[PDB]
Amino acid sequence: AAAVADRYAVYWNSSNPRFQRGDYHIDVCINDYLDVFCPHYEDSVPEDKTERYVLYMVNFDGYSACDHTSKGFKRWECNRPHSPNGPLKFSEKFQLFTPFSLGFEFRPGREYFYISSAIPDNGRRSCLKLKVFVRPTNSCM
Amino acid sequence: PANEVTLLDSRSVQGELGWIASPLEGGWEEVSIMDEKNTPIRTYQVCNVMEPSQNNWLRTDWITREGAQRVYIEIKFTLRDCNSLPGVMGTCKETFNLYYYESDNDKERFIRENQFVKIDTIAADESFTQVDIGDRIMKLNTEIRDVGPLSKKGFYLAFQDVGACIALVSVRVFYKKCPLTVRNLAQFPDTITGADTSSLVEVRGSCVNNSEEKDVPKMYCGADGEWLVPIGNCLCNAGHEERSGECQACKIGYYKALSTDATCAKCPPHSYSVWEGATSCTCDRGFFRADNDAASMPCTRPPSAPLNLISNVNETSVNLEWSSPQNTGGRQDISYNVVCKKCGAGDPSKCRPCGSGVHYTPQQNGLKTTKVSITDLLAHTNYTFEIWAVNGVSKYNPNPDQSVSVTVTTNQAAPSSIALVQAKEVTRYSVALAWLEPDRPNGVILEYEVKYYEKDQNERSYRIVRTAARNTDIKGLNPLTSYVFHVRARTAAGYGDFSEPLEVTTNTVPSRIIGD
Ligand SMILES: *[C@@H]1O[C@H](CO)[C@@H](O[C@@H]2O[C@H](CO)[C@@H](O)[C@H](O)[C@H]2NC(C)=O)[C@H](O)[C@H]1NC(C)=O
Ligand SMILES: *[C@@H]1O[C@H](CO)[C@@H](O[C@@H]2O[C@H](CO)[C@@H](O)[C@H](O)[C@H]2NC(C)=O)[C@H](O)[C@H]1NC(C)=O
Ligand SMILES: *[C@@H]1O[C@H](CO)[C@@H](O)[C@H](O)[C@H]1NC(C)=O
Repeated sequence: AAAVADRYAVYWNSSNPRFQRGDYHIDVCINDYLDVFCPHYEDSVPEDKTERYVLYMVNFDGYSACDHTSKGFKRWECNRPHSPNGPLKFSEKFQLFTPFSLGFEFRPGREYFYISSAIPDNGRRSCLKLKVFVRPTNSCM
Repeated sequence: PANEVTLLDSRSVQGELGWIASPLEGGWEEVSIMDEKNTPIRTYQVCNVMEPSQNNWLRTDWITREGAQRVYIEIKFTLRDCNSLPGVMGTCKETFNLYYYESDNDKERFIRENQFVKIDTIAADESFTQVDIGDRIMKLNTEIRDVGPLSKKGFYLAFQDVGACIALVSVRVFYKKCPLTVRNLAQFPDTITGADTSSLVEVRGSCVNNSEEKDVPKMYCGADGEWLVPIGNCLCNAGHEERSGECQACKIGYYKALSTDATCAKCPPHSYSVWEGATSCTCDRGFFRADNDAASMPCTRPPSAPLNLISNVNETSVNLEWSSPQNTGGRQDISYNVVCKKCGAGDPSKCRPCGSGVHYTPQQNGLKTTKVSITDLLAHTNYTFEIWAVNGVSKYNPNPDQSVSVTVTTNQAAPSSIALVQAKEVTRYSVALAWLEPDRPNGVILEYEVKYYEKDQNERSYRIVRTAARNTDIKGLNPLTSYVFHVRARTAAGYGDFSEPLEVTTNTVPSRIIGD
């Protein structure tokens, strides 16, 4: 395939080591994509023998404490573990300007944060989380 | 709504919507977003407002048209102001192009480069700005366009971006139909609209279970999915009424006689319907309806006996008068019949019918008033009368207590003549007479009167003798002399006619009273 732009892929389950010390982070350039994949299972699996969560984009202070409340914005629902064709996919473009009114904007050299709450609803002091650093233009071009 | 049928819904394509973008990268891009409904959804967006020339295509899957000919497209989107995009001088646009093409090939893999046909240029009514992002105002546009008449199994839709900054929130594609409905007790099927937005489709209806067609049921289907002004109707069969859009059977205790009747009514007085769907009511026990009839009209009964039977009598004539019964049943067709009889010590009802050439004025039968005058009958017999209270029924239940009887004893008049007077013994000075009772006494005979005189007009003396017995001895007469005798009878009404003259001449036979 063609590209100018890169896509970072991220599998969000708790099986995923990159999450372990709660320090998963990526460096992206502007107009790159991040693709978070949801946990997705075999048809023959009970929907409660199953990991599901809600993804939230939150500031530093709520990156620290695993807390979305009054911190950021709901972004995705990973609740559909038997998703018809592949896992449920959240795409994020790290663009300067949104064509969507209630979309999201990103500046170079700034840094951005994602966390999640489960559908098991447990109040966690512990959550799977992601820091994204959007590089300076002079590491990109 | 109930009149729109979806052929495509981007939000509803839960199995992920697979559309061809050309270019596959750097043009329309699918990107995750929270909608007006707060659902997380994939949508396409493009924002390449800084390049000199842009040509970005996004094309849907093949969309089967079903049977529709006029298809609507409703696009929800957001478009950003070129003012709010910094330093975009020359190239930024605020519109996008909308295309379709028809095809029976559902697996055309590659966006056609020629064959697409422009539906419209779509502009926004609420272009958005930095502030809206700031405050989380989602200025969401809706535009609808429509295409057709469509002829192939399916079509594709496309969107071309030439330099706007835009986000397609939803695409929904549909056609319109007039929904299944019942009008004037005819059923009309789901009907797809016609080829143009001004097309009417004529639809013939089917009479609902269970009803009959009056005028052929028809209705027109409007382009906007509203049924237009109908013509024709069906009527609910007898025993059924219209409720909702059905002909339901009449409730217990209710009936409907003809289809041309409005609704069910309840059974009128003294009739009942024990079954649902009743076209008639079965009259109650002892009740009936005349040949001149309406099943609407209540059932009635034979009346009671007429009242205050009041008799007047003249010598050989009875005048009668009575009053309306206690219970008429009831109806205005009450009449009376008079019945004559003859009895006496025969209390047992041993009464020959008297049938004769009597009247009976004015009628004797089917009588409307409460009076009747009987004439031309025999003097000293006990007649019996029955007066019968009748109506339009009672031919269906007759009975002697619908009548009251007067046994009446007639008046008396002066008797007939005797006809037979005989001389039993003749002496020189006496005539012994004997006679029979007159044929018609016409009453109680009180006495008899004998009138006699000499046959010769010269020296003639008229003499009279009275008696209770049917015989007498006229004494003291001239011997060898011819006499004439007449006899008459008397009742309280007067004298009968004198008998035919009896001529008797005294002889010379010695009187034994005289002796020696
Ligand atoms: C859990 O996440 C793991 C990785 O952390 C997923 O594993 C990847 O699955 C993809 C897509 O099928 C493969 O292409 C990768 O190579 C896999 N990596 C590994 C290490 O196996 C895994 O599928 C996720 N699964 C569920 C069910 O949540
Ligand atoms: C008409 O009717 C009566 C019977 O109802 C006849 O005789 C009557 O008999 C009763 C005694 O049982 C007496 O009072 C009288 O002798 C009669 N009744 C009346 C009211 O006078 C009677 O003879 C009949 N008349 C004729 C002409 O046949
Ligand atoms: C008896 O009455 C009838 C009818 O009213 C009448 O014609 C008849 O002359 C009457 N006889 C009399 C009054 O003696």
